[PDB]
Amino acid sequence: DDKKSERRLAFWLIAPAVLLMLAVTAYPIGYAVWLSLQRYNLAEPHDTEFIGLANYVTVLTDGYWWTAFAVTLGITVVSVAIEFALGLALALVMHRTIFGKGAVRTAILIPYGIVTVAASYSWYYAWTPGTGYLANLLPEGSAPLTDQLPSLAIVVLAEVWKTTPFMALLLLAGLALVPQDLLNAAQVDGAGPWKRLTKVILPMIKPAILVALLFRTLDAFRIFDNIYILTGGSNDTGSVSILGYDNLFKAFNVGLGSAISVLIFLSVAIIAFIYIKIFGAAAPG
Amino acid sequence: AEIVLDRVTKSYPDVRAAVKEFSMTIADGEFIILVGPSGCGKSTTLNMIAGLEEITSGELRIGGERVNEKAPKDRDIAMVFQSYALYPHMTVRQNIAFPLTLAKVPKAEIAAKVEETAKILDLSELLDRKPGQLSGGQRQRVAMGRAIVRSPKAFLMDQPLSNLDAKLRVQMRAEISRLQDRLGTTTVYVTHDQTEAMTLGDRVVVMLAGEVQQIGTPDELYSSPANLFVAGFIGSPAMNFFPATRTDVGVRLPFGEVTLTPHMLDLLDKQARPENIIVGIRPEHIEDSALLDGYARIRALTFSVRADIVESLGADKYVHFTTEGAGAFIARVSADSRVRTGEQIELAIDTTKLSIFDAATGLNLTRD
Amino acid sequence: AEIVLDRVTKSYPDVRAAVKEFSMTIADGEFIILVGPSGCGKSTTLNMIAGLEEITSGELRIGGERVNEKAPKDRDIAMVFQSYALYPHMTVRQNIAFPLTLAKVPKAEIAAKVEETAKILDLSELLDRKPGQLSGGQRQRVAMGRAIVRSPKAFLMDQPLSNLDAKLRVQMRAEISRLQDRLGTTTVYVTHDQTEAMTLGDRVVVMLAGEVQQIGTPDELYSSPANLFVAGFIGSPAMNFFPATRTDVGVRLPFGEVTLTPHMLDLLDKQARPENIIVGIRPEHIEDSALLDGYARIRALTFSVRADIVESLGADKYVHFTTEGAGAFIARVSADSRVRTGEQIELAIDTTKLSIFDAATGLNLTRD
Amino acid sequence: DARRATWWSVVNILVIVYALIPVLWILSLSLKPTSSVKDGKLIPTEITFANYKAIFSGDAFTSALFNSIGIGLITTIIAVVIGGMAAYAVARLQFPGKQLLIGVALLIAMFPHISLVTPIFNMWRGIGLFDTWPGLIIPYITFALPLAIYTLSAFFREIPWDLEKAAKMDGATPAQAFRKVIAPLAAPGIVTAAILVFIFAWNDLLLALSLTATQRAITAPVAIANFTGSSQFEEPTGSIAAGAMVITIPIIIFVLIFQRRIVA
Amino acid sequence: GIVINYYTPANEEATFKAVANRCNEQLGGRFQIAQRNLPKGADDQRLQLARRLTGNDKSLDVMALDVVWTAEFAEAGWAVPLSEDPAGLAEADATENTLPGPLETARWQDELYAAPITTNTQLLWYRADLMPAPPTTWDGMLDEANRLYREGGPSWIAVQGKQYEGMVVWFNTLLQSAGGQVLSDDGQRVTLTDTPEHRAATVKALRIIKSVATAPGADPSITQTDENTARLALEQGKAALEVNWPYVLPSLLENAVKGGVSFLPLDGDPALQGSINDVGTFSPTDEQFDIAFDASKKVFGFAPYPGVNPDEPARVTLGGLNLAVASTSQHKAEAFEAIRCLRNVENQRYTSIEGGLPAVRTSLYDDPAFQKKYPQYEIIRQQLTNAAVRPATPVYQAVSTRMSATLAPISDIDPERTADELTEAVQKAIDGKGLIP
Ligand SMILES: Nc1ncnc2c1ncn2[C@@H]1O[C@H](COP(=O)(O)OP(=O)(O)OP(=O)(O)O)[C@@H](O)[C@H]1O
Ligand SMILES: Nc1ncnc2c1ncn2[C@@H]1O[C@H](COP(=O)(O)OP(=O)(O)OP(=O)(O)O)[C@@H](O)[C@H]1O
Ligand SMILES: OC[C@H]1O[C@H](O[C@H]2O[C@H](CO)[C@@H](O)[C@H](O)[C@H]2O)[C@H](O)[C@@H](O)[C@@H]1O
Ligand SMILES: [Mg+2]
Ligand SMILES: [Mg+2]
Repeated sequence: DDKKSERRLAFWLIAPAVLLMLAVTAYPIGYAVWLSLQRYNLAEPHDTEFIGLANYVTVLTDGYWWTAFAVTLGITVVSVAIEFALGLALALVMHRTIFGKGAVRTAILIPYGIVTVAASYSWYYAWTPGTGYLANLLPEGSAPLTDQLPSLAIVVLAEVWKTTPFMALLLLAGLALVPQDLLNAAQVDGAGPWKRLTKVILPMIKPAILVALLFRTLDAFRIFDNIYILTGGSNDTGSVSILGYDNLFKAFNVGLGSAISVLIFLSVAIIAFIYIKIFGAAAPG
Repeated sequence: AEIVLDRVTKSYPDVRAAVKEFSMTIADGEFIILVGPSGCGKSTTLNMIAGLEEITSGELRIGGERVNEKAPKDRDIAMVFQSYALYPHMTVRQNIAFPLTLAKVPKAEIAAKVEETAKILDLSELLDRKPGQLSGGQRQRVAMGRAIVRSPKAFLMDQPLSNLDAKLRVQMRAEISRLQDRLGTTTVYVTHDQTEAMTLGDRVVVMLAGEVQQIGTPDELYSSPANLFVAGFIGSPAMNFFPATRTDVGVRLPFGEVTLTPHMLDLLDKQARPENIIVGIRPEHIEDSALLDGYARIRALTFSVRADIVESLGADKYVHFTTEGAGAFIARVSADSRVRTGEQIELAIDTTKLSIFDAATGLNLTRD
Repeated sequence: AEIVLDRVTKSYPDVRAAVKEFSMTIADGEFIILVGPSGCGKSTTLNMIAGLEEITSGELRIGGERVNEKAPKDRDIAMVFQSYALYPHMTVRQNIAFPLTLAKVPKAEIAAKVEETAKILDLSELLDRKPGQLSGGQRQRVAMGRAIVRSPKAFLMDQPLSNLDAKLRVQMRAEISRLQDRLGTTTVYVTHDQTEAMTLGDRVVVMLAGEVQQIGTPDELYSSPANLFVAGFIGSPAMNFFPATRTDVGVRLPFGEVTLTPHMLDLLDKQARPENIIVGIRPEHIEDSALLDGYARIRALTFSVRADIVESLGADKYVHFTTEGAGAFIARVSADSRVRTGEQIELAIDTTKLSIFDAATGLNLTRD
Repeated sequence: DARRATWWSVVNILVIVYALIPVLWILSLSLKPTSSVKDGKLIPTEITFANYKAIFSGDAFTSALFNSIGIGLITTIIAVVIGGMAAYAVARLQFPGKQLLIGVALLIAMFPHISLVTPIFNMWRGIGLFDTWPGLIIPYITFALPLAIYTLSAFFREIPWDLEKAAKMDGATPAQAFRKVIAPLAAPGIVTAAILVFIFAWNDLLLALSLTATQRAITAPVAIANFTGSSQFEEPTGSIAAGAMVITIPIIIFVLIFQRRIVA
Repeated sequence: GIVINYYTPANEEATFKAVANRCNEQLGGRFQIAQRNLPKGADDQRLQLARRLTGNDKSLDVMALDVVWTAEFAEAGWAVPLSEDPAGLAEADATENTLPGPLETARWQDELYAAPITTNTQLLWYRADLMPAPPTTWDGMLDEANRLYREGGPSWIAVQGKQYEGMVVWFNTLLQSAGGQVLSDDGQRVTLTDTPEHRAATVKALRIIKSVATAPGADPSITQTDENTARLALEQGKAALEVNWPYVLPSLLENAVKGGVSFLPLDGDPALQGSINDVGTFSPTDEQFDIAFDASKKVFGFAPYPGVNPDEPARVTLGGLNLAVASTSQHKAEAFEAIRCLRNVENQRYTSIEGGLPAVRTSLYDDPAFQKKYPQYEIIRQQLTNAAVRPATPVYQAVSTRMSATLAPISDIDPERTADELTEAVQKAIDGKGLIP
């Protein structure tokens, strides 16, 4: 029989992956959830007891969570929209361009291969006045890192330049699928250079752009480096990954810093659920 | 629109010319058939007309203006691809509608045109099924639907009926020839089946190794083949041929002498002499001597051959034989023929249907 | 190996059956041809015999044992696909070699088979180019090499010569027939072209809407079609059919009268009487009244009609006509025929070659 | 066509300029003497190489660079393979592609590392792989693997079906069909996964900073962060920039070779 | 063989590796000192210690704690108090020549939980060419800034304005010099507004911050300045005044010999040319250092930190490092013996002169070589004798974060409201409630 043999092959074939994911990650997830139910503090590990759901209501009722959450959500949707719209454009010029493609393919992927600390300091010194090369282009005394909307705009730029190559590369690799004769068949059926993109290119690459959009969005929600180094926790713009770190690494409140991790996991799970259920062409389909 | 091709070419590195010096004009509403061997450049020619292949040299004109550099959308022509390329992601109704939506027609009028042409292509209703569900003989119809609806400056079609059954071939051929005349639309159609060519064509064009060999009406081609290649290519079974020596009154063949008809003998007197010649005769112009009337028997020549094999088609038989000495064998004998296998039979020929060719050049002598 | 299908089915959820109770043994070395309309279970059957599609109910057997659950590699039957499937990264050379490399044969011996099979197909020189560079007839021809190389337990082929020019088909068919005889190897072949069925077939299978209609030699389907669909199915032009009324010695036609052969009339006495007769004759069995010599005038019967259109192909005239009254019309007539355009014609028929059918059942009553 | 050539020329210089100016700024922060690393000028003057020879004085950075090569390559080699097996399973086979497998694969990438790293520390305290390559490659692969399984599945699911029918008909065993039919057609997916996984490993921090402490396993992304300077509070900016201009070169050389494969 | 693992911050290794080598010779081979690196980030060193300490790591022996961590590591029982030492000697090498500020700084509930090894203090730095004398009070700094602003000179005051702990160090110094404090000495109560003197001190500290942030011609960036930007703001000559730690002097001289500063063009000096080594680091002869330093005293100078009240010395808040023995350690007597060795006067000298970290033992402030390296030594001695301290409490990291998040951005201060807001905010941290901001 085929089916009896194919499940038997399939269980060999997934074996190392499900083992390596489960055996390492099941205990850390289980412990990170279980610590959330209790008054655990890393400074007195013997002086701890079960607290029930109290670690969730005490974060969920707090304006510090909502201010940080609103900022991380607003940064997420605005950055991902720009990075996707730009991502298509960068993938197309990285595909179609006649002029020695290896030059663009390297020069457009090198930003992703810059270290996240050097990238964040590069932008931080770039925007301080009298010391950053593009800060001097502003009117006198501008100092845009000092207040809320301009510093948020600077971190969106510092995010878009560094991660639009992720989506541009998955878009390129997905776009290399599309059979040239179906493009020719659109072109001689009178499709313009944009009219074929919206009606032939995109709907054929739909299951590949889901991957780019999904892993990119689930990463964007947990921003940390580009908003801790550059303008570290100032004028209310702390993303929720900073809110988590500040309640764990530099406060030792393990019983709450784990709850502030479970709630971003849940909120990111709702975004993940919506993306797979609205696309339908997802991996298990 | 008129279409004019002037010395157009396509060529490739191993350079090798896939199409070479091709030159022709096509009148408004004219139905051209293109014919030849596989790999001779036919699709390559349609790709040059469509603009999907860049011309390596020569000139292309439409309606009196040059189009060499103009993109396929701007050329405003409709094509059926050899592969019948069909999208995924779009069920058959909207798969057919696609070019009309790019033309931005009113949505109701698009839908009405789709559900008309669904009947005229025998596709059943507009079906709402994705192409993955459809047979090869169904997919080629869906591909026809895209081309049928638009009303272009010209139709290009690469073997558009090839995957259909024998009834749907003749019935869709009726649907095509109706609509092409109804729209008065200039047409290039490509096929390996010369039996389509001889009924669809206002003219027919035949090509070998990237070069045209003859152009005409189907009756022009069949009555007057310009070379041994085209004389062998057209008709079914193919023309019978024999090497022979010219005679001052005719031609001395391996089986006897045929006196050449005086007017054509005067043309052979006007012509330059080859050192050898080939005759070509239709297998259906070979007959049983007993089935001729006297008024054919006074012109016909007669000879005898051993009936080795036969095969039948009801109205006719393909008597199979063979003879001593080198070539340059079938006779297509009438319904009343009494042949049996292994018999010695008394044959005759319509001596008026001898075409003659230069044996060194392969060029036909009989064509004017 | 024998193949046996037994009440097999395949059905697709809307459920719609594409094959309905199909049942046949196929002998060792037998050359079956499947034929039918578009989209009627052909390729679905080849996918069930290949094991590329699972049967929904009923059974399939090979070599005297059941195979429904067994792997395609357990069956080891060659297949040529409707799509002409090819590997686009590999060259033509390693495409054709691929089953030999899967079989782990020695490199020099594999290359000797590739040479011998390139020559055996008469395909080309050993081109070694990526398949995406090829013309249409070339792709289909290359897709034969995968199947023809490996000398399998059986061949399945789906429209294997469809894209090629006729000058290649007449060769390639002959090579397939030689090889199939030489290897003595069970074959299924599938085609739109019923002229292939009447030259390849050990048996031919005619199918409509997933249901088998007749099984037999080409001559048996041609001279004793079991029902009105298969009676309309093969030869050219299509068989000509009329409503008619029973007569005490034969038939009263809408335009004439025929005394029938007593044995055929006795079959019309063994069968129950329908309310009307349907009658059929092949266009090639219709003749001029001027064609009746002394022998023929005793066995024939006659009437007259206007030619509605006349058309010609050298070897035959297609004389279109229309009678008064309804059909259930073409005559195919000799190259000796002196009929002209639109002429009033006296007509003759062989009273032994007529066929008769039940108007309610559609069954051939002349069949035996 | 001179228009088509002009258009692609201006687009190419626009894209190269757009991408590289913030990298040219990092290079200028590397090359300026510390008297003028705060001067506000994009184009340097009075250039000095002193910042490179500062970070290269002693083996502490160069050993961290060698560690980053070893851990980076072994991560991409293994994670592409065990992600490849799993992806081919969910993409073509009948039953392993259960929505549960993609569900658990997402949960590994969906949950924050900030919580996970302390349970991971007290595991490697026990198992004994702490501050050594295996105890750092292992968590790397586990957190890389969701991207590899989900990406490669979304490419293997798209190789046309009659190529696999032809591989069955030509008698090939499924692993040989994967080797000679599937993987050569899916090569852009393979190469993309290898690049995305390598670049993920090549600049990770939260794990590497917690699971290392000595030259046996310290890696360039942390060895660039913990540089000394003239004070406890003064940022060593020219050393940070000089570190990035060294540590990016493998991330060029890897891409430059592999992008040759990405063509249709 | 016995080895003692001495854990210290990433940037200090070039000092403590050499001092550990010297001790590994001097101990007579009973045991050796092995130097270990923590991360560079201060709040990350805390976690790497806290993990090992919770994980019972037997390879953890002696730690260099930051000054403000003592109450945390003491309340956790991670630091063993010097009063538990097997020898009876660690508490006696502490005290007997140690500066009184740093000595008190280590204690929790008056027990010594650690032994001081390094200390540091802010000072006021000024352009001695632009004013006749340095200002002695924050109103005087505002006066000189306002004067220079009108006159068209440098108008910025360089300070620690950002939301980093330096803002708390500055605020706490103002609050302490105003005569208040953040907490009760037991850390159980928030005392900022419990009596009108404490409110008055608190609103005076807040009002001084508000004033220097908002004054005419202040730095537009002042909401985001730290030690790094404070230094360059004086080196580029945009500020006239700066408050900073003592590392600034050699950094200026190193910039001046490089020609980074326009008011002290020492790159033109033929004797100073070549005073920087192959890796661009200033390494002068005695005469090159004297030439550079003498030329700096023409134009640049240092002064005691300016007061909140007239003719009152400011109680400056300290920085430093404290040694402690880990309660996971397996060689406790030897670990206390290693600590007593690391604090000997010749290793304090090495730490000060070669290492650039100010001594904690009083006798070195009498050494002419120490007085050569640190010209300002008298002002340091004085300030270190009368020091303020950070509010040492187990929840300090929460208190400091929630307090810094209440002040910043410094332009939005309003003294009465912000004294209320801090009283409320710090009380939530002492109660242990809500998220840390
Ligand atoms: N994947 C599918 N989804 C839905 N229906 C299908 C599918 N495959 C086959 N069918 C059904 O089977 C019929 C086509 O049968 P089949 O594929 O055997 O045609 P075929 O033998 O290829 O005909 P031809 O060779 O003349 O094209 C259709 O009418 C369709 O309803
Ligand atoms: N893209 C290409 N690159 C290289 N050579 C090509 C390319 N396309 C076609 N050729 C070659 O040039 C010739 C052109 O033939 P063409 O593709 O027009 O086939 P065709 O004449 O239409 O016959 P068919 O109907 O079988 O396709 C072919 O024989 C082929 O070998
Ligand atoms: O979302 C922007 C950031 O994406 C990357 O970082 C994310 O993915 C890492 C995987 O290891 C995580 O550690 C990190 O927490 C995520 O933020 C990228 O590396 C960053 O440079 C981007 O700022
Ligand atoms: Mg073609
Ligand atoms: Mg088919």
